[PDB]
Amino acid sequence: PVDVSVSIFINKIYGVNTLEQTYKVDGYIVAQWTGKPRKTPGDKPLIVENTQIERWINNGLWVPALEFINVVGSPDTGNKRLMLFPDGRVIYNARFLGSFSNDMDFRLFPFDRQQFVLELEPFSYNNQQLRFSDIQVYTENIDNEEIDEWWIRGKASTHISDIRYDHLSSVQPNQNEFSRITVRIDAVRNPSYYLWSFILPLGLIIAASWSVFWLESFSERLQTSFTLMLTVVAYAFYTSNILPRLPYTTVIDQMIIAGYGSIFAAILLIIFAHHRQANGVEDDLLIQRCRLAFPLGFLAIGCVLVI
Amino acid sequence: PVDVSVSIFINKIYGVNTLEQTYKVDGYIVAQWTGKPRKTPGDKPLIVENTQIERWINNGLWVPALEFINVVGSPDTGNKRLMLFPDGRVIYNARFLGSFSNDMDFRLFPFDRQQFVLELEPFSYNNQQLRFSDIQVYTENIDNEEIDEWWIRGKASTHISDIRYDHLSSVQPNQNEFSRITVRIDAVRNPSYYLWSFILPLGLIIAASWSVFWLESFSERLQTSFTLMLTVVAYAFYTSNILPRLPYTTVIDQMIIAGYGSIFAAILLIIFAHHRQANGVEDDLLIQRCRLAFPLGFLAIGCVLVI
Amino acid sequence: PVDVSVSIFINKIYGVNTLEQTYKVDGYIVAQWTGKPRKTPGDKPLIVENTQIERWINNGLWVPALEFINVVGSPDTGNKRLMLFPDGRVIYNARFLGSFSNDMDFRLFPFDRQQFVLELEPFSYNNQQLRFSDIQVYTENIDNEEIDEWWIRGKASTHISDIRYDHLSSVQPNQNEFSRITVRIDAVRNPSYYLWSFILPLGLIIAASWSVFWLESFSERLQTSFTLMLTVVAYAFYTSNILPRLPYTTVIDQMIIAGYGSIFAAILLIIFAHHRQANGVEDDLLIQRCRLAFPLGFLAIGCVLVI
Amino acid sequence: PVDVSVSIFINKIYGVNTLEQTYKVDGYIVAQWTGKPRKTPGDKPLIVENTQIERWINNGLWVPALEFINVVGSPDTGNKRLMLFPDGRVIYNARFLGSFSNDMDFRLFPFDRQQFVLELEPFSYNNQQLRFSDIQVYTENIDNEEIDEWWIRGKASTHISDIRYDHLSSVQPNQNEFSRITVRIDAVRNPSYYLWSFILPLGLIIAASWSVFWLESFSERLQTSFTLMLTVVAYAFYTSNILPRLPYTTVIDQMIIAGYGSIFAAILLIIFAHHRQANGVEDDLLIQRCRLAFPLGFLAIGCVLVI
Amino acid sequence: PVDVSVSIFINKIYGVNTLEQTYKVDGYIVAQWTGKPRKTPGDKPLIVENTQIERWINNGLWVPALEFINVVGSPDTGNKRLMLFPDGRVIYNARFLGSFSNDMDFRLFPFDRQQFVLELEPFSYNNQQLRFSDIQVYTENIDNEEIDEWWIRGKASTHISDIRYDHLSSVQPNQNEFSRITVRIDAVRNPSYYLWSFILPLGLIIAASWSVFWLESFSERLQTSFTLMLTVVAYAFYTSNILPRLPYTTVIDQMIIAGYGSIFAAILLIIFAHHRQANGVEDDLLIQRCRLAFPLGFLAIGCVLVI
Ligand SMILES: CCCCCCCC/C=C/CCCCCCCC(=O)O[C@H](COC(=O)CCCCCCCCCCCCCCC)COP(=O)([O-])OCC[N+](C)(C)C
Ligand SMILES: CCCCCCCC/C=C/CCCCCCCC(=O)O[C@H](COC(=O)CCCCCCCCCCCCCCC)COP(=O)([O-])OCC[N+](C)(C)C
Ligand SMILES: CCCCCCCC/C=C/CCCCCCCC(=O)O[C@H](COC(=O)CCCCCCCCCCCCCCC)COP(=O)([O-])OCC[N+](C)(C)C
Ligand SMILES: CCCCCCCC/C=C/CCCCCCCC(=O)O[C@H](COC(=O)CCCCCCCCCCCCCCC)COP(=O)([O-])OCC[N+](C)(C)C
Ligand SMILES: CCCCCCCC/C=C/CCCCCCCC(=O)O[C@H](COC(=O)CCCCCCCCCCCCCCC)COP(=O)([O-])OCC[N+](C)(C)C
Repeated sequence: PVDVSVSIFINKIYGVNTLEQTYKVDGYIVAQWTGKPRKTPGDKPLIVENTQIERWINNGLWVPALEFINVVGSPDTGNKRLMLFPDGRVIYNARFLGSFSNDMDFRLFPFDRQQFVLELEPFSYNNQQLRFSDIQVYTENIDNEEIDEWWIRGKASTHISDIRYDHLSSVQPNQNEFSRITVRIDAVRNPSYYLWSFILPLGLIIAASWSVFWLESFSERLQTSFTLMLTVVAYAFYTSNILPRLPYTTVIDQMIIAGYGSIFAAILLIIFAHHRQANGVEDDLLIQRCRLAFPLGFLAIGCVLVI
Repeated sequence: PVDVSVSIFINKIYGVNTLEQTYKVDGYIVAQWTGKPRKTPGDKPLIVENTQIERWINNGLWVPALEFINVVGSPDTGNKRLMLFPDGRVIYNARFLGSFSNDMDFRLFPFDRQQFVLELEPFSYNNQQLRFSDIQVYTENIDNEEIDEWWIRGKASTHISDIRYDHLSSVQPNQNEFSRITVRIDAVRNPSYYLWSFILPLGLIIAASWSVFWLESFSERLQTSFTLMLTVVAYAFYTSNILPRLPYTTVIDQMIIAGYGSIFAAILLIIFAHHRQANGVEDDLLIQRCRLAFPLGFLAIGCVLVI
Repeated sequence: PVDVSVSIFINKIYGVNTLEQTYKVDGYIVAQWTGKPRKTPGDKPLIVENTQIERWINNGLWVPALEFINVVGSPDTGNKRLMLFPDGRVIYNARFLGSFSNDMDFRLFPFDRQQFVLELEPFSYNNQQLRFSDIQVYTENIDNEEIDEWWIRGKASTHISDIRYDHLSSVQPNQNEFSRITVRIDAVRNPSYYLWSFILPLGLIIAASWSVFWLESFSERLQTSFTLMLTVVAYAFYTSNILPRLPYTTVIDQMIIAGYGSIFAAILLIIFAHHRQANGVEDDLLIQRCRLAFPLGFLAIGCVLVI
Repeated sequence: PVDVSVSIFINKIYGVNTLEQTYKVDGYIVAQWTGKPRKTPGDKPLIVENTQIERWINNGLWVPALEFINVVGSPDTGNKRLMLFPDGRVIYNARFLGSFSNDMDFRLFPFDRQQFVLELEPFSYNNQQLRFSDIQVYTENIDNEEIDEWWIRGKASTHISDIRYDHLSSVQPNQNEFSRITVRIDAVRNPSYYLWSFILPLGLIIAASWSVFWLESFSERLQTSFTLMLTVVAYAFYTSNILPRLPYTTVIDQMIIAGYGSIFAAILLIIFAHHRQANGVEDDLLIQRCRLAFPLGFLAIGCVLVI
Repeated sequence: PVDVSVSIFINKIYGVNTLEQTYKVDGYIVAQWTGKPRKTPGDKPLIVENTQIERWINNGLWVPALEFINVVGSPDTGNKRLMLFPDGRVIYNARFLGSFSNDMDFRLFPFDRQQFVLELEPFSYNNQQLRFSDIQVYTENIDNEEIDEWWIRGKASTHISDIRYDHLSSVQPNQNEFSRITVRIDAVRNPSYYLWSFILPLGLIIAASWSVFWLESFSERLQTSFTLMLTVVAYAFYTSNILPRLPYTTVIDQMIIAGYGSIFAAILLIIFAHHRQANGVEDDLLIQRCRLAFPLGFLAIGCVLVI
């Protein structure tokens, strides 16, 4: 088996798409193996560029096709090259921009914690013909500053395993294990924008909703509650335009439904305080002691729901 | 006729587009047939990569072109390879990302139930020259968890038939049947997001609409009803931005029109209760017993409309 | 001149873009002509695939380039093939996905009636070297059901004409007529969604606008009219987001302006009924008999504008 | 120097992008020059198609590369051909779809007046080796009707000049002038949609804003003014979604700010009329004679700002 | 080492994408080095076009591959050419359209100040085989007028350095320094649109918010404050649709939160002025002297926050 040493340079990770669960990684890949000795011009190593590589492969040079398992489509390969040494050492360096995929969980949306996975595997050669020796990952370009949307936490985590394919038992007996490289990069979201523009004014709106029981009349309370309901609907749409599409409810979504429930509970208490009459003229004040109890009860419900 | 055995691996199904009725499938395809015996280097099977295949076809190798019937455009073929055995067995493995199409019914939108169809057919050879032996479909990567937008229900369903083309009777008599493979994958939508963010607050708004007959005056009722109408219009737009474009009304759309009808019926009852006067000063209370009857009548109408 | 017989199969028509006046057609094209006799392997006809065709053209095979006149850009040609008969008959079958263009009129938007045109012409050969014999169009896949956005009315309409180009008189005297094939497919829009979600609640809002003259006071009337004006602006935006961009006003647009005019006329009548005072205290009731006349006058104006 | 005669056929101009200042032109280009005499099959001129041209250039045929100077990227070249005459006359016809760029001024947005420029230049040959003889432009397909978004005013305007490049003085002395063709097409926007849907209801809203001084009380005036402010904000967003993104304020934008200023001036006059009290109880009517003066003053300010 | 002289012509810089931190540069690149003398046809220099260059490289011509380090993907190379002199001087001219990337800071959004960076480096040759002699940058096409979105301040700034790669110490000892060219272009945003459409009406809305303490009653104050809160939410959404997506709060965002805080502080002062009662009937005027103090305090807070 040929021992291939891979090195992956990550230049930038961006373009996270929550609906399709993809992201875009840009960088280089450097594979290195040892073949037969050869005589190059002089003694210095020989360099083959982008179109010239196909000319050398047609003449019988062995260059394996390394596949990204979780890429969507095909990577946009830029420049690529081969460096052939007279010793017999071959180095294949290429640049990619792919759209990779993973199992991404956005259920805690502003306070999220994802990891970005690249999986690499030979397209055709099992580990009796090509096994990966070692893998170094250089993520020195991606940073941790407040400008960046995602905080990359620590260096990348690497792994080399042997994936077994059970459909090859009919045609390739005893040789169906393929050598796979996995690269994981942990990342934490920047929650500052979503905490200052979305979480806080919704809390202010919900807190200002509770001050309709200071109104003296009853029709004033209902008209004010319906104005607050329109405010909560407008805020729900204001958040739901500027946020990533998801098939489940995030934290912000949980708070919008809490706002709707607060408005409807306020309307129900106003009606029940109005309806407590002997025949239609007897006023009420005992139920309206919830100017300091209903906000606390709703806050306790929310604190239970957070835990 | 040459017997070709196909195997389709489905990696992910995503990107469902309701207006154009498309979806995107990513995966592999493995065709396998038996030709003439040959002498390879050694006795081990020979492998041909991506660009090298065109070199072997020019020298006379028979590789059929398998077409996806319902693909839109042309698939984005990534890596592809041929494995040639000295026995005479040929295996063609290729990776695709296509945008397929089907007859999709979204008339029950959140509680939907679709099926994803892939149809495969030789581009040029009828079943007197190429017929499909058997087909295995491996959908082991696509899952059922709550993160996933679509719940894939059970294994895929396969079929091999003979499609007859009547336009070939002029030039190819008695040979116009083509062998076609059909693959169906049933899927159910994740209705949790649409049931918590769209169905429930609309029900709360419509339920809170009925509490305008507790208001004492008449001008208060009209101003409150118009505020509720603006709330329903804002909610209609809030849903209709965040939802898939369709040429027909879904469930959520049916509920928005029910909300408009509830507002207009409330306005009509307020006017008819106001207008019941002898000359302009006689008040009314008999018609305003619909504080507990009109909500029940509207709920009965909605329950009839669901069934 | 060589007689070429074309057959066009339409698979689906979709993706209508109103601003750029384009649409997307997917399907096949089958051209068939007769050349010189040849000796094929055996007596059976020979098949040439996608890349192999370029090899046969370099050796001197005559394959004309058929151009779509109204395509925008270049079609995304998928698989293509040549079938060469020993008789001398040649059949060229290819698959396309193009973005075609036409002169489209959306001035009656929900109740629209368009036709989709494909124009085909040889790129280089005038009718003294290549004329189109006959053309069959098979639109059997596109349907009429309620799921489909567009109702295709009847079979396609075909035509073969001779287009004359006057700029070729300087370099090609007496030979400047080119043979052109035109294919027209009539289609009617699905108006159900736009009639239930856009036309009807706007009518309900405009009808509920007229019930502000039942209010007793004057400040109540002005505040209520301004609330209705905000409702009409919100509805105008709700429609104008979910509709195709156009450089002219459609029916729905005509109704939005009718709603604005109804609100402004209501405000003008409220002011003129208020202003009819001797010095500032004399009330009015004679002008306020338009609770049953102004709606009828506006409906008559709208009925005149429809006709 | 070789004299090349160009003819440009414009098929359609569409897809104007205001932010990037681009537009899309589709059409043909026909260059024609005279070379060496040759012997073709027979005496009739010979035709070379799309892929065959590269075969003739490798054998030594001189085909210059004509570049569009202001194209963004590279044009989507469709079919192309060469017609070789035995006289020695060569005609190169090709079809393009490019995304061209210009210095576009949208500061008078609905009543705009732009011109579309195509600049053509040889990529490599200066005017001592290739100079453009004459240029005809055929814009017969683009029209003036009310369906069209842009009204093309008159025939195209053409020009042939000699552009001098000062960076070539180091390596190519006395030969750095290149022959450039410029084509200008004047166009006027269709202002009907923007005048009926955007200019007029904003004028109605601003005119209805002035009728808050007919209200008797003071709190009614403030609540009504704030409702009008919300109406103007909603209208500002309704226009600003459905309009082209620009880095400066257009006419419609000028009118939105005029509406905001009218609302704020109305609020200031209501406050100043309220505040004119001896101690807090003295009413006012002298300042409230601006029910017929403040609208006229604002209209005079707007008429000054238009001029 | 071969001395290569680069010249970069910038045609336009556009398409700035704030989320992915990219921009698009269009222009030319002219590299020039000196090789071996050769015999061309005649004595005039020879020109090689777009497809012909690959033919000359296969025969052994040395053309280095110059890479853009910060490009995303691969540039859309249009026309390219080689000019070969009999002296031995080689000139490689090519046209690119790339999507470059940089570390962009939009934290002061309308009053921004960015710089656009292009980095150029040989793909394979270290500075013992290829070092960059000098670099001229011609930005004569990009301007400073008010039509342009970005004001380019002064000429471009150039630099030539030696980047050292530490991963090459294992296979290429003592030769791992690569010659890199950096080009920086400073640019200032056009703040006029954002200052007239976004900053000023928000200031008018916030200033008009302070005039709710002129209202006499208490329920009027609360209803008016909630109407103002809905106005601020609608304005927040109106700005946040028409602005670039960012992971942090800009100036406009800071002002929206200031508006929310002003509304909530106004509500708190109205409640605290209402609540100052002995048992529920004692009115208040001492706290309501903040009709001229609370606006000044909020303005002082904002002026502190600006500094
Ligand atoms: C026997 C004594 C009983 C106690 C009564 C004492 C009264 C004190 C009551 C005080 C009510 C306190 C208000 C807090 C309600 C918040 C609800 C909430 O956030 O959940 C929201 C829905 O909430 C709703 O649907 C609204 C329904 C609220 C009904 C309560 C009104 C009670 C008045 C009756 C008084 C009648 C008086 C009688 C006079 C005749 C959802 O929360 P979420 O987690 O954000 O959603 C995410 C869900 N996923 C996505 C995770 C799946
Ligand atoms: C002889 C006795 C008669 C009984 C009267 C007794 C009163 C009790 C009345 C009570 C009214 C009950 C309110 C429920 C109305 C819901 C309607 C609804 O959802 O359908 C919606 C439209 O609805 C509308 O268009 C609004 C019109 C409503 C008119 C009713 C007012 C009656 C008042 C008169 C009282 C006058 C008093 C006289 C005083 C002088 C559409 O439903 P959808 O399915 O969601 O749409 C989908 C359609 N597709 C897409 C499937 C195609
Ligand atoms: C001498 C007797 C005169 C009769 C008066 C009797 C009163 C009865 C009056 C009754 C008024 C009836 C209301 C109907 C108005 C609808 C207008 C409409 O839709 O056209 C819309 C604009 O409409 C507007 O611009 C609004 C202006 C309306 C002005 C009328 C108020 C009259 C009050 C004065 C009373 C003063 C009382 C005096 C007290 C002192 C546009 O329609 P469209 O087709 O949808 O637009 C598409 C256009 N394209 C795209 C096709 C180009
Ligand atoms: C000594 C006598 C003085 C005369 C007072 C007589 C009163 C009569 C007053 C009558 C006021 C008339 C209202 C018309 C205002 C329109 C403003 C406008 O459109 O410009 C807009 C901004 O406008 C604003 O910013 C709003 C500020 C308006 C302030 C006026 C209130 C005066 C009340 C004080 C009375 C106090 C009474 C005292 C009681 C104690 C911008 O216009 P634009 O062109 O669309 O913007 C585009 C700009 N670019 C893009 C081109 C760059
Ligand atoms: C001991 C004496 C104490 C003094 C009281 C004297 C009263 C005078 C008070 C006057 C209040 C003055 C109003 C100005 C408030 C502006 C706040 C602001 O913009 O910051 C905003 C949040 O603001 C808020 O969250 C709203 C909270 C405001 C609370 C103040 C009400 C005090 C009433 C109590 C009176 C009770 C009376 C007692 C009767 C019983 C955020 O600002 P930003 O920079 O835009 O955000 C960007 C942040 N990043 C992105 C940079 C990170």
